[PDB]
Amino acid sequence: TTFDDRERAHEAKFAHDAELNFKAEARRNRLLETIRAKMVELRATAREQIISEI
Amino acid sequence: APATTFAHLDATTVLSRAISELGIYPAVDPLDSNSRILDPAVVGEEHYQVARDVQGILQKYKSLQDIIAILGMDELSEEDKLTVARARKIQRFLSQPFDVAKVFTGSDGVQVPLEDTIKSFKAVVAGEYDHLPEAAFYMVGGIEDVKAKAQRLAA
Amino acid sequence: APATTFAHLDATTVLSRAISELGIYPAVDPLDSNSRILDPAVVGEEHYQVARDVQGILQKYKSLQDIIAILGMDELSEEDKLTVARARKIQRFLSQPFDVAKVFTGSDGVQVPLEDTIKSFKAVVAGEYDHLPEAAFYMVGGIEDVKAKAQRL
Amino acid sequence: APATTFAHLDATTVLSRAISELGIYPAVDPLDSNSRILDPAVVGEEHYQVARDVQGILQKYKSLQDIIAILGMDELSEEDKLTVARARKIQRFLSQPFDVAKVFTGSDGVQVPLEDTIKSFKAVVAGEYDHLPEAAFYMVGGIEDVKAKAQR
Amino acid sequence: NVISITDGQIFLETELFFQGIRPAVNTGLSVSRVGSAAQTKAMKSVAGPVKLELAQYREMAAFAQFGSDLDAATQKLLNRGARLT
Amino acid sequence: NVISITDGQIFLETELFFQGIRPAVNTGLSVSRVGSAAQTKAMKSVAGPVKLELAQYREMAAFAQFGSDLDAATQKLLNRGARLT
Amino acid sequence: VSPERNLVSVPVREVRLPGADGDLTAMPGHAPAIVNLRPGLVTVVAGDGSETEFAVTGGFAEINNESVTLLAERG
Amino acid sequence: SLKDLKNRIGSVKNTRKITKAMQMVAAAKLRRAQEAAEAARPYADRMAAVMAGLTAAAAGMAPRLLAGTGHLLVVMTSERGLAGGFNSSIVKLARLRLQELQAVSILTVGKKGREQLKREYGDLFVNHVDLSRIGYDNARAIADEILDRFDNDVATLFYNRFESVISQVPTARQVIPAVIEEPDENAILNDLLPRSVATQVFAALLENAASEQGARMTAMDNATRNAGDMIDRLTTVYNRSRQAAITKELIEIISGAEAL
Repeated sequence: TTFDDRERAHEAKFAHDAELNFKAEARRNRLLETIRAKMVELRATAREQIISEI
Repeated sequence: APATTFAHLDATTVLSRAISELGIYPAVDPLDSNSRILDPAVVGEEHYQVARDVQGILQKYKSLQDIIAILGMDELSEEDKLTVARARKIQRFLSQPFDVAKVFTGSDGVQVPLEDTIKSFKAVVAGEYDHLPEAAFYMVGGIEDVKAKAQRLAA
Repeated sequence: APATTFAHLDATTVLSRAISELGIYPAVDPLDSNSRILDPAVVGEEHYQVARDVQGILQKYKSLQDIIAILGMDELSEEDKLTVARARKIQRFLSQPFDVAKVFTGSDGVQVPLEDTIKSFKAVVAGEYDHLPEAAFYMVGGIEDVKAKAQRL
Repeated sequence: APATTFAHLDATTVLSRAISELGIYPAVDPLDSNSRILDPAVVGEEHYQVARDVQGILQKYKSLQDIIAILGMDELSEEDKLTVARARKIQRFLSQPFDVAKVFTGSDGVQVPLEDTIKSFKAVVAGEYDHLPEAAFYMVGGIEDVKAKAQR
Repeated sequence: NVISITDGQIFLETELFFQGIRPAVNTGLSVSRVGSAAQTKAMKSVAGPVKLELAQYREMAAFAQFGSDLDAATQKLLNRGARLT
Repeated sequence: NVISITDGQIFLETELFFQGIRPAVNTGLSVSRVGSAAQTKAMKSVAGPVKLELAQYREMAAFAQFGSDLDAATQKLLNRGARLT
Repeated sequence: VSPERNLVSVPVREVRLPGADGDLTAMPGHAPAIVNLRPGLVTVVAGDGSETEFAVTGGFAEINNESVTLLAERG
Repeated sequence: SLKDLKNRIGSVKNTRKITKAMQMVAAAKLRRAQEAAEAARPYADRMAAVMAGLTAAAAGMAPRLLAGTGHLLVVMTSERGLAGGFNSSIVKLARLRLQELQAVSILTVGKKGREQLKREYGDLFVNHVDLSRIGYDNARAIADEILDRFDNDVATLFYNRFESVISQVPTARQVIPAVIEEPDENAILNDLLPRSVATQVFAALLENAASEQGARMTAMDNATRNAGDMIDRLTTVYNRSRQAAITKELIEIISGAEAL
């Protein structure tokens, strides 16, 4: 392209956020009215957990 | 020299620096390699259609690359970006640990049987792995290894 | 002809048509000009460090210019906006009125001592004049002339 | 090759599909085609002024193409809206039936004398025919032929 | 011609040289065709993954220049890449 | 030399081919100066319209990978074009 | 009207809406009034007697000389 | 090398087709954003009418906290860029007003805002990244959370007002406590004040979205023209190199032949 830099930086980023959200799924799975509840409760929880490694 | 050589071949495997640069080995260009036996009458419509499907989703990504280079991915539709994700998986599932390359990768070579190749690539183009991460597809053998890598990536 | 001349030189000052057309004289390409004397053991670490820093920011600006040509400056990171600002001020501070060019410019020529050059450029790189307007740096001698000009405005 | 050729050309005639696909024959591009002798000291101030006017109005119409495409014609200012009607009429009055094409059109060709052309367009630019429909200027000779086609 | 003879190349770019990377080696475009076989066990034990890591880092670094919010994982990679560089 | 000698040209493209457009003919550039005079009445009745409708589709195909706030008309051009393709 | 659009915009004979204190039936010429309403059904007697009922999440009812305007919340 | 210029022209040519189209899409979305704003305008006018009536007869002292307490900065920005100085201008107004007044708490609405403010010095209590032109329901959430922070000292809201498709004026509005237009009275005022704040935020959102797509309209316009300008200069250099390649290849062929 012309913006070959932005091009790659973008693909790499949105691939990271894809993979990172799969990791967040694995977090919420590792944590599991009530089925629906927990799936929300630990969507949000697992997302904070991931943004926090030590 | 190379230009006059294409005409003497039954199968051309074209290697690209742009692909090598990505860590994709072997650095084969899937949109510039051909074979005169790639015909449904010779290899069966299963082999033909999967190969053709792989090439189609990759050319579609390639046409998409210019757009995302400006707008990023957020501006794409759910379908437009579903092809982006599979395309990049398929591109990664084309890479392979060579036995001869152990001195470079530090990993054991792999050999994938034809039937297993067709099956595996068919499933990804069909969407049967849209939930697995990209990295699971990189430098493996058959599609079982992708699933198993994803498992070993969980923990 | 020119390509073979480089091999015979200890210092090279490469003039640029693109720079001259921007009004920056002398039209010296700061990133294509080299010296076998620019070594910390020869010029000192302060001199040495300030030069590498100036070239660093100019090269960063250069790498951006392509992206600025279409989309413009508003698409740069709040950080690259800053390097752009200092870079553009540095581009102009490299410009200088010559005595021998008075005949066309109408500006009295100036000679800046090396010690005054290093310091001036260090301050700009460190951000001590981010509050001064670009135009203040264009076609002056030492940094004191920059501030004075910034006052005339 | 073209660089050497251009040193000898006094004018150009640009024929385009775009114009042909709008039915304006001949398919001459009115802004891309040019002539060295389009100068007041040569063809006179009257010819020059009228020509330059037609060019401008066709340019202003080409500039409004954007605002009209994406929003609608019911957005342009009264001045602009009028320059669109005169311009389109102008574009039609540049059309002309040819004798050579009598076998394909069934219509008689026409030879418009220079003075007639300069004046006819001057009136359209002037706006002295804003009370007529576009189709009155399409595929005719002199301005008179517009007035007539209208009555029928 | 000469690249097509040798067992690798060390490619130096003026861009890197001037932005502070000295020696100005472009890691992606330089290659050794002998590899770890030319390194001691020691060097192999530390340097095996440094080339890859720095390549990932350069990609992510360009991505972060979009100012967007970064999780702790990205920030640590950026931090570590800048220091290795 | 050969382009100028001939009466028209069928241009093929790799991009078209691997996208699934096979035969990989660029309808936009390819031409036949003989054109309409070389085809049967039947084909003449539809060919010209198909040529025009695909032409319209190609110029706006930039919206196929966008769309959003499109209206009925432009949406119909997209739908027919993708299908005629 | 709600935050997004006009829900009712036409002639009506009367409206019935549950106020904060009690039921309210607004006929033509009712004296000027402002009252919050409770979530529940609003009964609208349109034009020539045709009745229509709609469940509202609540809001504010403003009455004046001729027109009555219900400013309905979405929740 | 011509190899690079071939592709560089290709890239700029394609990219120009995107910027050209995005002008046309931004133009379409500004219409629809203005249409929905022509409903929000009378809706908020009626609320303003009732609010100005209640405040006329609002006992004194002691009134209610939401009409007079006795700094929180809310900043509305886009999520995606390519909107010229839309986000820059608004963030400059936030930076300015903060520098004059305090010598704070920030509520960052939209990524571009949070990005810029965090990198500077994110005093960020709450953040929002709202997915879908979103409706009133998402402006209630931000109104309730911001009221939830005023309950338990002053909230102000920065957004880009329309002037024209070219000009979009950044401004600040005070949201809490509220300011006068210049069955009970007190009971209805207890529900209308939080519900009015809510609608102001929603009005500011719609205005700010249409200001975004005006700014994008003129930003992508400029990008298209700049691309055409680059395409000309690149083509002129491509043709120089094309002619030079033919000239020089020939000389080599002919120089070798004449040596025999």
